[PDB]
Amino acid sequence: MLEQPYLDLAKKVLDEGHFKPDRTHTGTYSIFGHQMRFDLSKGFPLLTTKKVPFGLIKSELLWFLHGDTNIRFLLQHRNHIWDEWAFEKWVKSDEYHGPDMTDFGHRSQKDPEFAAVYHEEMAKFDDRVLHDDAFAAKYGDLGLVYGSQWRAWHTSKGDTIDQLGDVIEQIKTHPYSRRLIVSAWNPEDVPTMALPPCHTLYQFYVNDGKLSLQLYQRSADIFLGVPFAIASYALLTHLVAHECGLEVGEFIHTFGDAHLYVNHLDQIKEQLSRTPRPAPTLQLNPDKHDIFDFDMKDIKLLNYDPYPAIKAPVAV
Amino acid sequence: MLEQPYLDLAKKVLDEGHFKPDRTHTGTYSIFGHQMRFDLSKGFPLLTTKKVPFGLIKSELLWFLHGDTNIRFLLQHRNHIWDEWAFEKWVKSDEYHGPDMTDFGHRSQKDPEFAAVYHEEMAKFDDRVLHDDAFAAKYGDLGLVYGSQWRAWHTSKGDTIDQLGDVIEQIKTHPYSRRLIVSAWNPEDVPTMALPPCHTLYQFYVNDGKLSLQLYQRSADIFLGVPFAIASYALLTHLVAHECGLEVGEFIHTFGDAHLYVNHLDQIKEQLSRTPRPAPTLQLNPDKHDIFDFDMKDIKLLNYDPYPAIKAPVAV
Ligand SMILES: C#CCN(Cc1ccc2[nH]c(N)nc(=O)c2c1)c1ccc(C(=O)N[C@@H](CCC(=O)O)C(=O)O)cc1
Ligand SMILES: C#CCN(Cc1ccc2[nH]c(N)nc(=O)c2c1)c1ccc(C(=O)N[C@@H](CCC(=O)O)C(=O)O)cc1
Ligand SMILES: O=c1ccn([C@H]2C[C@H](O)[C@@H](COP(=O)(O)O)O2)c(=O)[nH]1
Ligand SMILES: O=c1ccn([C@H]2C[C@H](O)[C@@H](COP(=O)(O)O)O2)c(=O)[nH]1
Repeated sequence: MLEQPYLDLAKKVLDEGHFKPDRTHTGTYSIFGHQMRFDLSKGFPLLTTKKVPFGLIKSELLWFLHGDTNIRFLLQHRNHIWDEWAFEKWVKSDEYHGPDMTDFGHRSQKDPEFAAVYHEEMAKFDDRVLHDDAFAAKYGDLGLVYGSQWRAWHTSKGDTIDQLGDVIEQIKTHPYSRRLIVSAWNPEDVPTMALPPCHTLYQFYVNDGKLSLQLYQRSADIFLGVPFAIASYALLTHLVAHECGLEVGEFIHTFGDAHLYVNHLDQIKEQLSRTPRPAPTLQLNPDKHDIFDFDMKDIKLLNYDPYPAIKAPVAV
Repeated sequence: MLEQPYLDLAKKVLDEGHFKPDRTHTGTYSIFGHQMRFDLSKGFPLLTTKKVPFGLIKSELLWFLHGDTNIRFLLQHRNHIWDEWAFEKWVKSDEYHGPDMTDFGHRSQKDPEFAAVYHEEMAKFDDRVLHDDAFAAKYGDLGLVYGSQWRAWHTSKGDTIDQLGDVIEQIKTHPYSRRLIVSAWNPEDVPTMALPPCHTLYQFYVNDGKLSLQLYQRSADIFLGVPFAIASYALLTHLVAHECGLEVGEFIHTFGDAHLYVNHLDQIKEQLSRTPRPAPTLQLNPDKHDIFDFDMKDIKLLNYDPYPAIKAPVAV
């Protein structure tokens, strides 16, 4: 079955995994260096052993593809995956005249009442981002995020490079190119970034009329993070190809620090007790050809039968 | 035996390898996505089935480690690995008042007499770089090369970042860090680079008191290029550790386009007929502790018994 690599990945970390503390003071079992292979021509690799919100992946990907960096887009799509990053900025700023919110995300876990207040403030913040246009341009723009790194890389001359754009055009004009690379890592920016990109860089490739992509992930939360990444990128490879009049090849995921947080250990064996069922089929609108124009409705996922969703705590 | 991965790598490309043309119009057999593992604690991975010039690796690595970008250093070390890049610049410039040199590197293969003239001009150029100090600052500086990317990344504010330096310091102060990354890929520079870096990025890692490095190579010449890279980086991992008071872990090589040029096919089966013998031991001077100060004599390779060197044509 397609998704097997992920199960084999988890199962392996449990075994060869060596304990190793991390930033968020939770414990984690690690394996450095691992690469897995998914043949995107046998089915979409959206896990069936545990319900994963494809709707989220979808909207988040488009966001990036528009070179967009403001929250508003995701909010106008029910996506809150990036709230904390914007909300945090909002709390450490002059205007935030509310209750205590320092370390909100971590305190929420052992809330004195904090949960209800944080969850409510978030509504207040989100809403105004959504409505107060000036407020949005002030606290909804995260600034440096995958979209602006892929589509608006700021040069040393005050200009912007549309990496992804060109990579696409290049693929069309020189498909056998060895330098079809989009880079999310900027030596100057990470030194002061909240969360330096995890999906560090990816490389395109063509051969026998098929397109392939290799993502280099420096750090991954096997249980929580890794499933989303697979879908996110596996999709990109589908979209890009359609736009190139190319067949679909393989999604290759290379890892730096693949890890499994201790608090996750019980939920993961749980997943390993499940037997994966046939993998869903992705369907892309055949009329629209410029991916940058694809809208939420232009991507369909046929036959996604999955096991109930397994919950687990997030460690910041 | 240690070096086995490389043999297994070659053997594999020969098998699963799909024909694919490239820039230099030579044919090549490819495999996209491959990762190999070398446990740097069992021996130095300097191939024994074919004589590889460690002396060259050594000097070339130091060069980089000094954040140096001029040829002079390598010349003052018998290294000519980067001559063509500087020589080319010299030929397309106003001062080069000599014979025909356009496409020199490719014409050399089927020389009308070209070989002797090119080889002699190179002496003239090299010599003056070596001596005429002004000439050196003009044609010996390649400018953007691994050293200036590792040690002098130019920011959008006219400053320079010493990526590698910091990564080292970081390793010392936060060994369990997931962002120990040095990047050779700059979105602005490659668009006009002679040869965008092949050794794109690498990541450091620490655990159980051992240091590990994963190199992400976008494109590799299995026969000619890949052997050098192994040694080059496997060394760096040794040097960095010594400087960190760390044990040596593993060298992990991840590939984008691993390839074997057609003109190489005969020489490679030849190598596969050989049985590798025990791998050499690296010995680092125990007195010197700041790698940036290591000099050619501070690195020793004990017991390097190798099979005679296999020659093969270079395709630019
Ligand atoms: C793209 C991308 C990856 N990302 C980005 C991302 C960024 C920082 C991280 N930080 C940590 N500690 N672990 C992560 O998994 C992680 C992931 C994700 C972002 C949000 C959710 C999330 O909120 N999870 C859902 C549950 C989803 C599921 O597992 O079914 C939730 O609402 O609880 C998942 C992945
Ligand atoms: C670090 C690094 C990689 N590099 C850099 C590098 C840069 C561009 C390339 N371009 C192509 N076409 N193939 C390559 O192998 C290659 C390698 C190398 C640079 C020079 C030699 C070289 O001149 N070879 C020796 C023979 C060495 C041997 O194989 O034993 C010679 O003098 O013939 C080898 C590796
Ligand atoms: O697809 C993704 C994206 C991000 N993250 C995670 C990786 C780490 O768990 C955490 C960041 O910790 P650092 O790597 O920055 O140390 O965010 C994932 O798990 N999966
Ligand atoms: O260790 C190294 C460094 C560079 N190159 C090669 C890779 C390609 O053979 C050639 C560059 O072609 P492109 O990837 O740029 O297309 O230089 C290697 O083979 N090995």
